[PDB]
Formats: sequence, C-alpha cells, structure tokens
Amino acid sequence: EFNVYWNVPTFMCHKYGLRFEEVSEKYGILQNWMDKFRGEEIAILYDPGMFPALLKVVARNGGVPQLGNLTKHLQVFRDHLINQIPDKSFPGVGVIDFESWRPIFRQNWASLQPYKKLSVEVVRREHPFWDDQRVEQEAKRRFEKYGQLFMEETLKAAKRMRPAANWGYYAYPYCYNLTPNQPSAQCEATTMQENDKMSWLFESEDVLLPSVYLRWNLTSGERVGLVGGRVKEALRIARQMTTSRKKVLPYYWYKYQDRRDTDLSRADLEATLRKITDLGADGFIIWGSSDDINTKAKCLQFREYLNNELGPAVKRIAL
Amino acid sequence: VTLKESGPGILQPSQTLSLTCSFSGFSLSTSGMGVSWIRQPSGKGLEWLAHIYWDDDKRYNPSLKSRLTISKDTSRNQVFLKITSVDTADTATYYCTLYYGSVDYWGQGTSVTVSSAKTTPPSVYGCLVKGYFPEPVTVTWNSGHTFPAVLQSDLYTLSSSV
Amino acid sequence: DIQMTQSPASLSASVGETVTITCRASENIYSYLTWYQQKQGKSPQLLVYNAKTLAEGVPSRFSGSGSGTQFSLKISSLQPEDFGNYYCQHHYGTRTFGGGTRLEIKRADAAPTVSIFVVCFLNNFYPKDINVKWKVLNSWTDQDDSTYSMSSTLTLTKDEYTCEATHKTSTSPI
Repeated sequence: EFNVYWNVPTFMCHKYGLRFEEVSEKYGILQNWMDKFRGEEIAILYDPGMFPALLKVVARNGGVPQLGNLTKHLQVFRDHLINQIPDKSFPGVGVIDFESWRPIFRQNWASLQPYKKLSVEVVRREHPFWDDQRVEQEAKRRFEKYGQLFMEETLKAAKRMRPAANWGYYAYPYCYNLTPNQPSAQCEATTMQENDKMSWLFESEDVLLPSVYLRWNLTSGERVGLVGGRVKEALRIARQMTTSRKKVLPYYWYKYQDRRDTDLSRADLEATLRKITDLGADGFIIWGSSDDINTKAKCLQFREYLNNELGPAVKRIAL
Repeated sequence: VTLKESGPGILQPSQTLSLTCSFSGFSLSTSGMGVSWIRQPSGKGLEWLAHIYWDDDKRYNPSLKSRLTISKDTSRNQVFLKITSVDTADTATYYCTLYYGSVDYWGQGTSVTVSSAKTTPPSVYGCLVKGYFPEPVTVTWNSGHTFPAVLQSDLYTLSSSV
Repeated sequence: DIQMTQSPASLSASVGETVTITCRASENIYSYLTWYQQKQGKSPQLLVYNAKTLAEGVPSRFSGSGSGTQFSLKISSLQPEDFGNYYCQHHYGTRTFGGGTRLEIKRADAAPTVSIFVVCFLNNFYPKDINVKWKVLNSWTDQDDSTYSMSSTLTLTKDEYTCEATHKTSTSPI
C-alpha cells in the first residue's frame, strides 16, 4: 500500500478554469473532491489557535510556551478547526503546522534563538545571582514542560474533535542532516536521542510528516541521501511505536527550496521517489506554494510540468 | 535577615579551618537560595571560595586546588566551610554571603590568622610597637597616623605619629 | 577558568566629575556580572546586578553597561562618599572577582615632610607614588587632608648599630 497526496494549492488556478482533474484521473494521486484545498483526503491547518510565539517583533500569548495561556489557545484552535474542517466525519490526513518553536529547547537555533533568550531572560530577572548552569537548567525545564503541554493538548483536542482523521505535525521528526555541523546524510546523533524521548508526541500522532525538500546546492547523491536519512529516521521512530501502526508520509516539494524558479529535474524525481518507496514509506504528500501559481502564465506552466514530468514520475514509480 | 560567621580565630600551618555561618530571619531550605564564602586579606582584594545552592549543588574556586569543602545543615540552619592544609596565605577575614532574588546579604566577617607564633604583648618604644602577636593593637595619644602593621619573624611591627 | 581584569588599578577625581572604571572578562559571560562598592571599614556593598540593573536604594548617578566580555561602571557627578574601592564579580559558573579599583580624591600636589628617629616618617605627601632609600620594612596608609604617609624602619640590634625620599615634586631626594 502506497498513497500519494496532492496538497498543491491549485484552487488558485480555478479562476482561470484550470481544475487539475488529471492529478487523480490520469496519475492516481489522492485529490480532494473538486480540487478543494481542504476536503475528505487532506486538510492543513496553518498556525491555528493562538500558539505562544514571537512574530517579527511581538510576543503573542506569552511569547514562549511557559508564559502561555492554554485555555485561550484551545478556545481559538477549536474555532479555527470548526471553520476550516466543518465536517465532523473528516477521515483524511490532518496536518497541523505551527512552526513557532521546537519542543526541544536545544533545537531552537538560529532564527529560533530568541525563544532561548527570552526563556533565559525571564529566569535571570527572577534569580539575578544564579549561575549559567542553573539558569539554563531551569529555562530548559520550564520550556520543555509547557512546550510539550501545548503540542500534546492541541493534538488531543484535534483527535477528540475529528476522531477519524489521521493527524500529524508538519516536519516532525526533525533530523538536521547535511548541515555545516552534520555533513553526512545521517541524522544528527543527539536529535535521534531527543526523538526517542519524544514518544509523547509520536505515540499520539497518527502520521509522521518529515519535510524532504531538496536543495539545488547539493550533489545528485546528497539529494538522495538528504531524503533517505529523513525517511529512515521517521521509519525508525514509527516501528518502535506501541499505540498504533504509524504512517510515514514525507512532505515533498516539486521546487528546489533554494532555487524556487526551478522545478525538480526528471533525474531527481526518479531517484528520490525510488528512495522514499524502497525504504517503505507509506506514500508522500506533494506540496506547493501559492506564490508559484499566482498568474495564469504560471498555472499553465505548472500544468505543463505536471503533465510532462511530475505526473508520469509518480505514476511509473509508486502507483 | 542576619548572618554571623564564626571560626577558630587563630590556628597553625597544616591544620583544618572550620568556619560556620549562622542565619537569622531566614531558612536555608527556601527554594532558589544560594550562599557563598568569600575572603579578604588586609589591604588586598576579595577572593571567592565556594558556593552552595538550596539543593546541595556546589561550586568551587579551582584556584583552591581543592582544599575546600562547602556544606549545609537545613535543620541547624547553618553553612560550613572546611579548608585543609592551611598556610599563612590563607590568613584573612572570611565572609559568608546570601543571595535570594535581587537582594544580597553579608555577614560582619570573622578574622582568621594562620601562624605558628605564640601570643605576645607588645613593647611600646611617635611610638614604635615591635614584635607582638596577634593583631590588633590600639594606639592613642594622652587619653584620645598609625601605620598598618607588617610581619617580621612572624611577629607584627608597627608605629604611629602625632 | 574564567579570569576578570579590572582597569584602572587607581583613578583620581574631584567631587562633581564623572568616571568610568572598566572590567574585562577572559571568556564570554553574557550578562552574569555584579558591581560592588567597598568603603574603608565596612563590608562590600551591591551596586549593580544582571550587568545593568541598579541595586535597591542606589543613586542614579551610578550605572552599568555592556555585555559578554567588556563591561563598565559609570559614576556621574561624584559625591564625596563615592571615593573608595570598587569590584566586579562574574558568576557564569565559578564567581571570581576582579582585582578592584581605588577611586582617589584628587588633591593639590604636596611634598613629604620627613622625621628620622631607626624609624622614618615620610608624612603627608601627594600623589601616593614614593620611594625611600637608607644610608627594612616599608608600610603605607590609605588616603586620609587627602594625603598619604609612609613609615620605613631599619632594624639593627645595639651591637651592629640617613633616609632619602624620591617624589614627583622635586628632582632630588630629600
């Protein structure tokens, strides 16, 4: 069993009469009825509720999870879920993407660094004479404790509300392969350790959604290894799991993440889809950004590519 | 809140220093609390020795290499410092310090002198005061500069002027 | 081991003037730094915590600045009571001090008057920098009239048995 899901926002081409029926008719991809963005096969809830966050620069609902009001978040989340997915019977894939911060304190690097600072800054204002060891310990503790609370409670509420859906957080489990610090395709060792201690998340989720977006600034081999390493990590997690069988459906993009004017070549599609399939993923989801099909020219050009390259590649390796 | 350091006063090279800090208006069980031991030889800088948190977590100055032990007894409401292998360079006034939230509390300090010298009253000859032990000597003129004393043959020497 | 270097070792000023004493860290310590005043002592006294936050009941003339490796302590419009010693103390893990700084009260240049210790009193001179030669134990007082004094004692028992003084007033001893 292997199912590919269409999550490209081709609703944006409907105003020009481009409905993309061949996606399921010719290519066997699971597609919402009438190519609705949300429907019985798939539905993404982007940034629902009021997750605590730092929006570029203001603190929404506490800034960091350990200052957040859970009740307020859940109120608004319910409103959004009901708005976005009105049909109680929803059986499809439900993707939640909040993208504010990682539940592992350590993994809030780089752009996410402010979540570490503010966490630490609060502790220092209370205990000005604590040393860095104590402060770091306390900030980590508080952050991970309420960060889990916010992710776990939202998932629980989601399942309670739409109990037949297959829910997952976008991009989890993380892996961080092919970084300046982790130059192999293998996932970073400490992150694999940290993934094992996040059973609370992976036991509750129905579907793991690792993001396997390719980069142009990589070799042909590394693009395969980038994808292999992330699908391995998610498979390793899923096969250790006790509550249910967990689906691995990696998030896949037909653009190069760092070369957005360029569509994946025939060679990368074959090679990367063959790796996702051969490792035994249960399928994958094709994603796209609204910005790349916001003109009639771009819709017809995207459709040319679907029918000349993307569509055939899925059909001949997968379905 | 008040802190009182207590100690031997004087001891001989090679012996163990045992200093006790005693607390009033404050419990050492209170979460987020830390106590430090600091010292200052006369006419010189401050030196941090050790630190302990309410949950028995400890920090030590690796300079002391490491002849120090810090500990506490919550039920006695006291903190202790042991220093093994004292030599004359451990001569100083020793302070314990408490940190809770934004506030900082210091004791009055306990003077510790490390030497072999037998106790000795001074000869008055600012006035020249020669070969006495231990400190301090009071000098006034008719009911309530007098120069700081200095060690000669392990006995203090000093003078004053009117 | 994190080391703290304060500069300058001494700093002279008048009442009303503004000064900035400095404290540099060997490695980075984010903002884990305190400032302390010590008068002649009297035990030390908290001035600034978290590098920039003013301690309770301390005038606004004091203020702390910087982060990581370079910190400073500014004192505006100096009041007479402000003269004394000053220390920074990091607490990133260990919590070791800097060597400190003695804030001096600026005074008119005065020469030392000598009474021989044989004992020698080089009394009431400014500035503190002095030198003594015989023809020995050397001791010094803190800044008082705002002047310094020194003793020098040349011990020789009755069987066995001049005091020159160089200073930035005159080129010769005496």
